[PDB]
Amino acid sequence: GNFSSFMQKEIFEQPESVVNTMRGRVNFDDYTVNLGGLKDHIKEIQRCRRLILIACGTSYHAGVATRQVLEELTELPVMVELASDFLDRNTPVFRDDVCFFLSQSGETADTLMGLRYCKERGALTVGITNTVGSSISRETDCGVHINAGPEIGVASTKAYTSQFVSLVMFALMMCDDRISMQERRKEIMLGLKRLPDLIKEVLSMDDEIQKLATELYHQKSVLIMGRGYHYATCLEGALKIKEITYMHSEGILAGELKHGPLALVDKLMPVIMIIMRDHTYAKCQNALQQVVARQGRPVVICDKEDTETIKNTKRTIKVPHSVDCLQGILSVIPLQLLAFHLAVLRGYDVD
Amino acid sequence: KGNFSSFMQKEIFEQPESVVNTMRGRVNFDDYTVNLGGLKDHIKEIQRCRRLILIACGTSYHAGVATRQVLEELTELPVMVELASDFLDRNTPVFRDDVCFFLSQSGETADTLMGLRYCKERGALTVGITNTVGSSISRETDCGVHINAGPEIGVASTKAYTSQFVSLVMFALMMCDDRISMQERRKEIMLGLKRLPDLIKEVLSMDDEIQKLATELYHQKSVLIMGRGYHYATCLEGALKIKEITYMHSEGILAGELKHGPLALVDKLMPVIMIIMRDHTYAKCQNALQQVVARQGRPVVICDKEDTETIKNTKRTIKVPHSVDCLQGILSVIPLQLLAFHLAVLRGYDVD
Ligand SMILES: O=C(CO)[C@@H](O)[C@H](O)[C@H](O)COP(=O)(O)O
Ligand SMILES: O=C(CO)[C@@H](O)[C@H](O)[C@H](O)COP(=O)(O)O
Repeated sequence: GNFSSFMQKEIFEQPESVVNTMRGRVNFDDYTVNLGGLKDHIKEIQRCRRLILIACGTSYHAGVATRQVLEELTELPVMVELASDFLDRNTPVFRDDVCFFLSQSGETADTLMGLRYCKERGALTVGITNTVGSSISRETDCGVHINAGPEIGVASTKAYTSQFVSLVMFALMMCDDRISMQERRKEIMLGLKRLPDLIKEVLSMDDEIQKLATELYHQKSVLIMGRGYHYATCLEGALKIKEITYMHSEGILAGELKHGPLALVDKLMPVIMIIMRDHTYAKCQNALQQVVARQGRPVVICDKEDTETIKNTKRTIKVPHSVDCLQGILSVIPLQLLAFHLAVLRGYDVD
Repeated sequence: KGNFSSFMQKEIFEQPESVVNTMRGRVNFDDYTVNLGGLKDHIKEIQRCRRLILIACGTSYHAGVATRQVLEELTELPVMVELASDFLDRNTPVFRDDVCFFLSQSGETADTLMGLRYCKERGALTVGITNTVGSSISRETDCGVHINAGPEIGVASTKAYTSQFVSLVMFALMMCDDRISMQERRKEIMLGLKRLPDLIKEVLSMDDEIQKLATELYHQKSVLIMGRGYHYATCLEGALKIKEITYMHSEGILAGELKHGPLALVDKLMPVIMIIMRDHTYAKCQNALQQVVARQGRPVVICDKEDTETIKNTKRTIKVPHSVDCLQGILSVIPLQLLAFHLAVLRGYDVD
């Protein structure tokens, strides 16, 4: 290791781990995706009727991050479940379900108990893990190794974005026979090529993320607001800032703001809004104005080329542009960096 | 409001009557049957559907979370509960054999209404659970249930939430009325529904105890409300109540997700309310209480009044009467409704 913290290293490693996940799998010449661990099951999975993503903590947030593109490209119901809640409810599961179990370690008890429950119902089980030979990796019918390398830190960082990328790769396989989605998977794979270079462009803003931490050093709460593709971003951002900085960070769905949580907004409540260039732009802007009109001052994580938000907002963490279903990868990096720097400022052991 | 200053307070205290009104002409406690006459032109088709989708905003979404489990149990169907804004953002796949419920006090909430029109275009059977006769959601659905809570004049939903809760329970009871193996389960639930109004009066009797808890808490900036299973909705709804009218930074936390990051926020200084009721998640909840006290947290525990071990081993507890596990969520949310109110009065705001 070269850096101070394991977490810190693992964060800056992301332009390399992403490439490792796509290694011997993606091909940018002939637009083919191929996930070896699923090559014996991919046709049976393609005939299934629902996808269930079961996980705890940040591995659950990755499901949330890729729910939408999975629905769009499989045209199947996609259900994302927190493993503890899944087991408490005795969730209905059937033989034509494909159940995914996302777990970095492959040993989290609830996610594994969920695997056994699903297997007993006769569902097709799929592992998205980072630990070869782990319990979740062995006991599932098939699976994918995200290949992000070892993770020794307490907060997941590279594991999250590589869980992300692999689920997007799975989505690209599922829709490979459909004529109408040929262009759509082209633009997604172009973005997967540009991804590591653009992740490095985000790592360039460590300066601005370091000094944003010092302003929020004394603060006790921070509301992270996000829509659609970035609901996961805000949930995951809020979870890091909880876990390692011990500040009350809560992710809030932007569309739910007017239904109650808006009350929390005043001049003294710091807000981080994720307003990016996708189909929900106008609605994210309505959420901004609702916050401003309540006298809040939001640090907006926005697009680099979004002129009417860079000038119109005091603090902006400008992020490079990618295709809508990949932006979640880029826009979460500033928040995992902010979680690290606040932890340092308060004099805590990130590891 | 006869004696009350607040509409919200009046409406919370109205809940022993509004629950009766919700069940009037639907639950028969003389022969223990359930019928929702607003559905009878579609009930055959609904009974043959292959998935329920609940679509709503805010506390109406919470009413969905609060009833997801008994709906899965009694229907044996997948039940997916969706926040309406995010439902539209994703173009969620919907099919002709889906039954889509639209939970809305007002019956006009824009996202919930657009979710309705989206589901119709795809051929799903649509059902309105509203508190407003002749509203858009009531008119545009194929069938409906009016929850009969009465006008809600407060800004925060109280009686409507719990009426929506009972409504969805009634629907669940109806869906399993032909299963021999479930007759005792549903007789249990209906006995619970019949006792429920008096058990709310007993909860409302702790208005004093809840007042004095608010005096100890109202200076605080944050409070974590933790709970599991049936009471996950209780903690999300209580967290939204405390946000909406007190402006305190409350947040609902799934008890089973504590050990995955949120537990690091717990110490001597962070207020915590845990929900520990006598149901199948008891041991899992106690585990959650052990790791909160192990990190120096001194939580207020909402619990069963005859749970002698939680009452003795914790200083401040709110002692709630026991009912059926799938109804308990009605009793355990009320103290949080009242706390939100007394917490807000102490600070001094115009609750309505
Ligand atoms: O990493 C974090 C938070 O930074 C945890 O929330 C884990 O994501 C969770 O404990 C599941 O762990 P795995 O099941 O993925 O090993
Ligand atoms: O009352 C509250 C919170 O106490 C609101 O969150 C409403 O539940 C929401 O705005 C949806 O309203 P309806 O669609 O239920 O009318």
